Amino acid sequence: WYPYIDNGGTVIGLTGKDYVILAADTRLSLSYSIYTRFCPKISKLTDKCIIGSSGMQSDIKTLHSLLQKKIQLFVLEHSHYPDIHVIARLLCVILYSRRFFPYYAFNILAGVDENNKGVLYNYDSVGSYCEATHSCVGSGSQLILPILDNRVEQKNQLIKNTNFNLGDDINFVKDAITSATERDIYTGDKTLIYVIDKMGINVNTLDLKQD
Amino acid sequence: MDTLIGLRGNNFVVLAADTYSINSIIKLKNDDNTKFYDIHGNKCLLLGGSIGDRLQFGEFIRKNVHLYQYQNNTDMFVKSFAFFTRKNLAYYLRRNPFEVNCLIAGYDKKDGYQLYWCDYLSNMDSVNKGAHGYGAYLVSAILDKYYHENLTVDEALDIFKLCFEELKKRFLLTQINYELRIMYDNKVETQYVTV
Amino acid sequence: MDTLIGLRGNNFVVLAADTYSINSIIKLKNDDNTKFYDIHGNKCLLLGGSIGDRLQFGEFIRKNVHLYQYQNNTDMFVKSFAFFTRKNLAYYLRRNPFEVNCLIAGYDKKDGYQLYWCDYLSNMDSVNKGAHGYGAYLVSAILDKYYHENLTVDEALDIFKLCFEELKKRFLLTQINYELRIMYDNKVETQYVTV
Amino acid sequence: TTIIGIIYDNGVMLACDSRTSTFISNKCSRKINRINENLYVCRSGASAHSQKIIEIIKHYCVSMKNENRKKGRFHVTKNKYFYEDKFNDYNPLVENVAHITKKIIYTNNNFLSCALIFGGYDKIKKQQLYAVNLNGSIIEKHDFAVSGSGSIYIQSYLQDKYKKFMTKKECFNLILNCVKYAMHNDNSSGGLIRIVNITKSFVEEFTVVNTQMNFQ
Amino acid sequence: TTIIGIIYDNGVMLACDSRTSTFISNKCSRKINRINENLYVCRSGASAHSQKIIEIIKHYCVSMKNENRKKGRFHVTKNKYFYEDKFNDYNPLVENVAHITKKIIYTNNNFLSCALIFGGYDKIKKQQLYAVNLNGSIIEKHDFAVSGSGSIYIQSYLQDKYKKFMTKKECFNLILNCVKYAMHNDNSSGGLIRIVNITKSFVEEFTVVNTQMNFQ
Amino acid sequence: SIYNYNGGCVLGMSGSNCVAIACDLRLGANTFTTVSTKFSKIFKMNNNVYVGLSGLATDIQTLYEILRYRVNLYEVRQDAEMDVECFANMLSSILYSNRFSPYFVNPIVVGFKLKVNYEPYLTAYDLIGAKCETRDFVVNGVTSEQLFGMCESLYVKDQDENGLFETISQCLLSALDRDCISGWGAEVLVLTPEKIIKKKLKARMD
Amino acid sequence: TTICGLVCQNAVILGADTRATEGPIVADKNCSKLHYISKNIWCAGAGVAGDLEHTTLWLQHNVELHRLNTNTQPRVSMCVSRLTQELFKYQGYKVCAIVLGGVDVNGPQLYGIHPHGSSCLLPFTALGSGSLNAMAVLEAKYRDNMTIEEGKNLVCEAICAGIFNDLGSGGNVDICVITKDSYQHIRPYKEPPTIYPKGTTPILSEKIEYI
Amino acid sequence: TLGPVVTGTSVIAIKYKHGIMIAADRKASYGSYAKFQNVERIFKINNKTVMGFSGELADAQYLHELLTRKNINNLSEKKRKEDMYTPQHYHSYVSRVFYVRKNRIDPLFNNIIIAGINSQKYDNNDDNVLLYTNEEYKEIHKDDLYIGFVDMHGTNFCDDYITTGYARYFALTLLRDHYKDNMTEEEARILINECLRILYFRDATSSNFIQIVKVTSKGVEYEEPYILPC
Amino acid sequence: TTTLAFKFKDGIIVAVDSRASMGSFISSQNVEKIIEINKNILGTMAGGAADCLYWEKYLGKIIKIYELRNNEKISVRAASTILSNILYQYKGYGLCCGIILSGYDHTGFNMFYVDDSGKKVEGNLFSCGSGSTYAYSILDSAYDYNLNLDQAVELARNAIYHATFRDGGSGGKVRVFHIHKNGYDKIIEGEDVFDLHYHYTNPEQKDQYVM
Ligand SMILES: Cc1ccc(-c2csc(CNC(=O)[C@H]3CCCN(C(=O)COCCF)C3)n2)cn1
Repeated sequence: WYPYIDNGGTVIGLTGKDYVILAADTRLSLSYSIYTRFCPKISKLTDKCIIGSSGMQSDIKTLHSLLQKKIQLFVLEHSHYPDIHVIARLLCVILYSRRFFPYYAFNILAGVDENNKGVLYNYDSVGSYCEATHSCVGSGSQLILPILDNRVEQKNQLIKNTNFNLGDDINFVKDAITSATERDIYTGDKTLIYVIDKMGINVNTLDLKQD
Repeated sequence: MDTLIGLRGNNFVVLAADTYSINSIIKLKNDDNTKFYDIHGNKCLLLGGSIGDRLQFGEFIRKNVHLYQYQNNTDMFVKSFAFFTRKNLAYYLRRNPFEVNCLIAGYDKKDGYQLYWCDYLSNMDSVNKGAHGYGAYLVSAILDKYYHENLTVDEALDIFKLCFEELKKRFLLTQINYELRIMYDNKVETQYVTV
Repeated sequence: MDTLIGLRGNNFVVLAADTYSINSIIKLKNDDNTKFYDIHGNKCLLLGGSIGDRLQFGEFIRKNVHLYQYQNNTDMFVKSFAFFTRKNLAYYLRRNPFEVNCLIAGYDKKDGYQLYWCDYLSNMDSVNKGAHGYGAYLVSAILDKYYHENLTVDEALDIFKLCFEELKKRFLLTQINYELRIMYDNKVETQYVTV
Repeated sequence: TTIIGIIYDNGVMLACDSRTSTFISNKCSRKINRINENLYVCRSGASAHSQKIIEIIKHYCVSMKNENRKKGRFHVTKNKYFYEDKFNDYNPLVENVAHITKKIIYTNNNFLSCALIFGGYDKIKKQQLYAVNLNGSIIEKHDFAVSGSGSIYIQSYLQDKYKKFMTKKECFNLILNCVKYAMHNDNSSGGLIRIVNITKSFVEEFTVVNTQMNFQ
Repeated sequence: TTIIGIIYDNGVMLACDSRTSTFISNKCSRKINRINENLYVCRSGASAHSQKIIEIIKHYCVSMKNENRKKGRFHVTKNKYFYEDKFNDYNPLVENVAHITKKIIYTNNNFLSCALIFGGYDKIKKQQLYAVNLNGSIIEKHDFAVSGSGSIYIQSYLQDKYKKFMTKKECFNLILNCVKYAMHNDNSSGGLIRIVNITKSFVEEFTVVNTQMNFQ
Repeated sequence: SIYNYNGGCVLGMSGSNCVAIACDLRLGANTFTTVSTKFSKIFKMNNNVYVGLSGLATDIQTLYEILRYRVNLYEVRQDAEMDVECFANMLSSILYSNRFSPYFVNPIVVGFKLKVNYEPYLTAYDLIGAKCETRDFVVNGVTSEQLFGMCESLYVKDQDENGLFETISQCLLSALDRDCISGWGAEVLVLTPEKIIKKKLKARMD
Repeated sequence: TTICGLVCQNAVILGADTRATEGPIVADKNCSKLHYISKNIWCAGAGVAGDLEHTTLWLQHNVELHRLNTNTQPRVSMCVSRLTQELFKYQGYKVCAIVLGGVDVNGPQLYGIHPHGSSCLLPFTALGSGSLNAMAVLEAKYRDNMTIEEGKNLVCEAICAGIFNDLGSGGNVDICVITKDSYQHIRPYKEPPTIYPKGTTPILSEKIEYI
Repeated sequence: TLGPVVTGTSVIAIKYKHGIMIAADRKASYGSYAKFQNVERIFKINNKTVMGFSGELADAQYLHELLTRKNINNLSEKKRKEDMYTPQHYHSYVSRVFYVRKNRIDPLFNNIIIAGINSQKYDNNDDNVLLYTNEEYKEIHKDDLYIGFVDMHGTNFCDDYITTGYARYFALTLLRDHYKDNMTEEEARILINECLRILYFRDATSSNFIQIVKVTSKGVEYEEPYILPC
Repeated sequence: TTTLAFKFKDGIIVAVDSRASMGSFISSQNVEKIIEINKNILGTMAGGAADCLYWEKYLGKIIKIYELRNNEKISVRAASTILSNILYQYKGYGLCCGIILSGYDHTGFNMFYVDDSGKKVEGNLFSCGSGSTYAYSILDSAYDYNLNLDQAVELARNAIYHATFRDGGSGGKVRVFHIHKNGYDKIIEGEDVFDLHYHYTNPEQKDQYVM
């Protein structure tokens, strides 16, 4: 009996000067069939930090519940909310604790740190991670990461436009998730977009194709 | 395990190979003579891999090319020779494959000095500097760093000495004997470099 | 790939090993320091195998023997040392075993100069001349032909030079650097032989 | 699949279910195939293997029937056909067809997994049942033949209720009850029941819809 | 092996063959084991596994029966035995024993391949039949239970001949004919037939020598 | 894993009276050692028919030789150029003739159907000839997922030759920069009914 | 993929979706799966795309050759016979699950052909990954005598069920109505950016050739 | 449990105007052998929670015993009707069981549907709970109805209607095509019966002997098992 | 990954690339592979990124506790032994770590190579990763102990460039640190190798470079 299934779906993260966007679909599927058209992938950790994972849904949900448990215990013990960097090291350790029977869940930890700058950490199953200005996990990650590299980096364009705003980034993320839905069978249905800035977290919904 | 090196310039082309016949954990010889296959007309086929396959494939190619050059009374072009060799390697690839790595070198009036890199799977391409065998992993970069298109043959040989030194020091098999073909000035010269 | 050689006479014992530390197809070092383990009391453990296993087993044995020699305030006999080492290798033979080949050498007033040959399976025996590694297949016979019980140390070193020459010429790995321990006349000497 | 054949006083009755394949790819399949006007065969095993075997055997039967013709002159939904050949002059023998089928299946039995039940009537030995088994072994039955994953459940049942010289009506009842019990117990069998009755002069095909009521 | 259990008014009847193992290692093996004076069980599957399971369950049944005893006072070869307990005061319930058997078999169902049929009688549920299946799933039958490689052939047969309230005589005939047909068709079953009849007040044990005659 | 030995990627796109075919220039070995950087995967069959072959390098060369043989024979026997659609069908049949021992190649055919009207023609294949005709773009090679993302997000319909060049070059470069075993230079060919523009892009060599 | 077919009064209605997938990735958004065998015979396929396409071309051209030689309207029986012989000649390989519909002298005949060479005469069938959903719709709503319009509506609803419940199915809905006299192939029966600055991409060299 | 031996086939559950309606055929199989045809594959957990299973029968029975113990413990520590565990509680418990078994590579070979009513605000049945003996239906909002799916890997979620096994293909298509909010009992029965007819026709492991269970303002009602009309 | 370290007149030069990839897909090109163990010892990351990161941070923890306990700075030999001993306790579990611990202690400048197999090779020139062979070749061809800081930095940069150029799994940015008696300095925080190719091998930049 193989203990791993991949429930599909995509999470896209993108940081700005003082804001971070995490947009994830909600379809839950097995093989070629759909368990459901709405299973949220993004969990709130604290008012300035969220986590969105793709992989096997049960592992993702248990990992998110364990993170929330440990963060609340941290608050009750040390009497202050952890930073996104503290949460990032904590999640790295939690993941490596199962190094030999790993969670099948690639993760993106998004948030706004004390210095009010967008922070995006991307993780693989066994704990290896790095900070990033744009990330994507899930079935559509290989489709979407080049789009983010062509828009946010412009390494291969001499004429470069750099002034980005929150609205432009939100529309860009909507276009990226639309393309992922267009080309990835495991991506589709409603997508939730979380925007974290000084005022906190704002959640919006967008409808995607249903096929 | 058979280290082959090839370098091509504007006015030369140099092939090189360690001189070892191996049988199990024993050097049958330190003066191998089954890697280089001179082909009349300033052509050379440098072969790697198991000795029997080297002999069979090299002799097949050499006699076919000489048959062509005698029947037609003309010298086969180096590009035609290289692509004929790649064709013959690919034909056997799925029937009776010779596990042999190939460096086809030669000088021609049509295309100048030419060096072709081909692997046992028949993936062939024209190159300016190439390597075969585990030793490739320790010599290719050197060839990349110290190469320029206008090298003199002597500078090329000094680069080859650098490669041999790195193969003696860092390569697991402390290869010390090498044989070099140096096509240039309308002449093919054989050299033996120890250490 | 770790060639070990041991020779025992009436008035000496010589250990020898190539000084290569390897990692994949590259020599990490041409002067290793992880094969010989000098043990206070004119004892020496020459280990071959994998560097990690060599380090772990050799240091475990060395610290246990030194702990014994400090707690009891006495020098462990070479036979006791060798059989303790074989016992410890056999204990782990069936649980995370160390794949290490061992030559144990020493001198005592009770049994004189002593050489012991032990394989990774922990098959151990006292010998007059022994080898480990693929190089054994090319040196053992030499040791058999040129050995007599009354050899002087210098003759033993000339035999070792013969062995190193055959390892350079016929062994596929052209090993050229060797380190030698010479226990005789109450003193333990370290020698480095190139080529 | 469940295929059964029973010999009664004046004929032979073949019966089969119709379910094909835990997904029912076809719930109305033709397992009883009409090789000749007087000779039918029931299929079981691999559907492709059995269907190609039937095609080959129909080709051979056409050849045999054509060659036999001597020169000169001489002398519950039902469908009933009479034999065009009144005296069985050129209709190939049931045994001949069954044995050539056995030959074909045995020659290629390294990968042909097909079990067949031949029912028929010729003037030599009257009505006939043959069982061509999995690995290519033909056995001539004189009372009844069964095959398929569903016919194992009825074996004892059938053996209890069979009599030597059934009437047409009671033979029909027995074969229908056999197929119904086999369908009830076997998950791999089901659907409408197809029955063929072969006699001296005519063949009639019945189709039966069914339901198993028992207050055990 | 063939093990069957039928329920008639005023009792239950277990029956089994006695063949063990293409070599008949033991041609007379006791499959119906007496767990308690009012509670018997039929074994099938691995002989060692079932035998050890029966030993464990007998141990537990002895424990339960002893612990049940309240304080104070109150108020064709056959062998018949009345119950020592006239009112089922301390005799453990059939369901309890069957379910603890299911628990044991399920806990160790990675390697225990044992199929059991419990027949019994207690004052709560009268006569009971329980079937403990391969992985440790218990199903309470109210008409009959079957198991073994030989009981597949009789399924339809049994289903046709069972009646809701059979008499002792006709139930005995039915179960005997079932076992005989099963042994006739199944190569892995044979030998003398062992039947146990459990009732309100007594248990009978019959041994039957057999032969299957038919003119089909 | 066979396709990982050499890597490589080919990308076709269409605009208004123009069609672009681009490829990477790497020839690798054992999936990580870059042995050549001039290994072009685009071959010209005729002025109106180009093919891009990705996959095993030996299979690419063999298939190119076979295609050239067949096309030259057809054209000489007809005294006219092969039609692009006919070439696509022939390539499909050649691929499928080796269904069970195939050439490990994922070709794309690009060109113009002549009607004069020059309608862009694009089509992609798998190794056994299963072909998909597409109206905007076609991708083959190891970088297929990244290329599909690029042509999904960035494709604009009916672009002139400069717009098409910019879009296709950007798509190819951005896709390649996320691929380990494909890259080391990029070749781009823009055909218009009158001329061809061949450019080598300034790409990463990682 | 989702292909279906059914027999209505004096006609056969085939339907199919328009998606091809290179595994998780949508490789084609408007693929055509209804294949013309002859004027009165059409087929749809699921499985190895090359196998389906080339087997269909072979069958089409052989049927045209037979029609030319015998001057007789092709027969669905002949098509299924040739297809079964070809599929059986290969011991299972060359996987092609085919819905073959037509109208001949014997009325409207629909066949389902298994990759191993088995055929089945059917009133309605579905094949592909979304086959079970199409079968659900057909079973639920199919009836013996239906008009061409009713058959088209049923086919469209079944294909839409497959599209919106199977991850391997999507795109448009192609349908074809074949009658003894002609066919109509409704290809789109139902249908449920950045411009870079000129000169932004650097080059190393440029060559201009005029044809 | 290396694999399934005695298997139960599809289970369907939906929300209708008056509560939860869960259907399952009463058949168990032994491979292709329809060995048992009167099996109870829907289990009542408590007055407001019921359980349906597909797959191995032994594992389903073990899980049912676990949930029975949990219900008895809850009743033992219960003081007011709000202390009774809700269907969501039992769904989370079953999910945790399946996850912990997934981490031990000893899974239960089942797909589980835990359905019921989450609110004590629509009745007073749990003020005096009766375990051994059994007005009009009160309209229940669809938010107060819970239907949760769990699979072998622990994939847990909830929806307005859930299906298991072959129903996830055949029945689910009809449910998504036709299901609507605030359905009457008549309509719910019609829809479920159409789904079960399709399953009977296309699922070799399905039976036409059905069991319908309703969880409503008046507790859990087990209907009379019936053969499918036509 | 391609990491290297070499000992020279003025201390130690450590150089790395910054690419992390998952098979053939480049997941990141901004990875920090030179991890600070303590103020004087640096380590590199080759192989399993999660394993190397977690175990090097764990070694840092052990070292910090040791320094607090004994009021002394640990030596490179001791830390390398601790790491090798810990990595050996996990022999057979599939840890893939190639690390070079280079630092300065009371015994001078030290450099050790430790891999997951338990190796503890001490030397003065090491390289790890898929591009280690090219780095060794370039370094050996031009290594001199009396190189000036600038010359050593140029040599390290060129070696890293060539490794990234010939190796698929290496690339991104070159980072070069200098370890001296009073810590370490980021001589090159990060330099994209795209510029290095057109500085070293193809400076004229008028045609494609031919290998
Ligand atoms: C050191 C380091 C560097 C990068 C990352 C990292 C983690 S994520 C990411 C950016 N994204 C990807 O690399 C995707 C590439 C394809 C495979 N990916 C999947 O998510 C597919 O798996 C589905 C369920 F998990 C990830 N970089 C982690 N540490």
